[PDB]
Amino acid sequence: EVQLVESGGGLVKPGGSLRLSCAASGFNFISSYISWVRQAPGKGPEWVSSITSTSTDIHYADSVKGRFTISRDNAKASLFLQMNSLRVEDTGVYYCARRYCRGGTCYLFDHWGQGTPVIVSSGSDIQMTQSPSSVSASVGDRVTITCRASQAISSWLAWYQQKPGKAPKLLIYGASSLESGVPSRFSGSGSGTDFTLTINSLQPEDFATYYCQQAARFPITFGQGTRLEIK
Amino acid sequence: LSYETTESGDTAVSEDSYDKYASQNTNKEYVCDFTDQLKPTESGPKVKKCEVKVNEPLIKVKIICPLKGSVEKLYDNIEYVPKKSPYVVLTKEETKLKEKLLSKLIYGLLISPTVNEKENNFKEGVIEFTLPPVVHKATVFYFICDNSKTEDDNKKGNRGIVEVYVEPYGN
Repeated sequence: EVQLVESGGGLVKPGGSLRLSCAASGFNFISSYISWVRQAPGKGPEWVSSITSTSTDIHYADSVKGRFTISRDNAKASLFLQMNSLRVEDTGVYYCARRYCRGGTCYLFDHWGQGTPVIVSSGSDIQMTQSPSSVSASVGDRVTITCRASQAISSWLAWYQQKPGKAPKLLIYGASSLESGVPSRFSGSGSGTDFTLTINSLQPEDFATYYCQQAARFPITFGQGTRLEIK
Repeated sequence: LSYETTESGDTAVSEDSYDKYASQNTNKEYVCDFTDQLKPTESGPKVKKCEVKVNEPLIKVKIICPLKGSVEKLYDNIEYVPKKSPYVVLTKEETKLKEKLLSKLIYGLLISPTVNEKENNFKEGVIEFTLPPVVHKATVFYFICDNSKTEDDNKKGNRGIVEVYVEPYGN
């Protein structure tokens, strides 16, 4: 019963501060690699920060460097993100997601929390592109989503499913390998810079937004997603 | 197969310059762990050589090689050779290393398909193989867990080498 719960979300003004916390249960927190991942409005996920279990190695994103501080408490299985000097661009849902190694890399996320919203208002890297931006399609049809990387990444590309209201869920890793339980209609393909996801027969449950993610090199990066809507 | 490389490779390092240490022997199972030995240092790229010397029967050999992304930025360009270890190893033919199936080298060798419920392959972190109860003639084979091409700021990772020197045992 792996469980990650976020707390601390709220509303603050530009320049203000806030402190997030993630509670973990159902797994060995001492041996887990947990990152903070935020999703702003109209954008795909964006890796923010991570911390090793020993707290010896810490890494932040460029946009939040010097303004955010991450920390952990193994005993209480909690992860903290202290946000200072907040800005409007820091608005979005802030997730804590566990990291797991699948295939060759560990640039992949196993379990996500529900996400605590953060509103900030008062009134070099691998760029992942995706196409189309949204499809609406009947049950039993065939849809193909494309994802293009700005740099060569071999097959280190994953696809995540995010149904409305819930966190993303990894469906494909290694560009073409299906995770445990994913139905057969889901197909992955590609290598180098151009990749593709295909659903041969659309069932009603496939209604969601699909994000591609390069698992090749730091920093982790996602695409802007493709909304799939069943009519 | 038919992949070719050398111990020194691109490090431009000599055998006297290597930092040689022995395996952390743990009863029947000997282990060579590179988890903390290959992180990028300022004085890199160093060379870490783990020497496994089996002189008794039924010894399990376990090799830990950190993965791409286990920690961030510090193992990005990591490469393990041979890619099909432990079923494929590296032998010294002439002075250049070449690939060979380990079952040809040692007979009765037993490689478990899974290690802790996941595949026995460097792609999942670790590889294991159990030497047989009888080895007729001394054999040497190498593994490689090389993080030398990984660059972080001015630091550069190290190259890990696993030497497995098996001496004759049994009748």
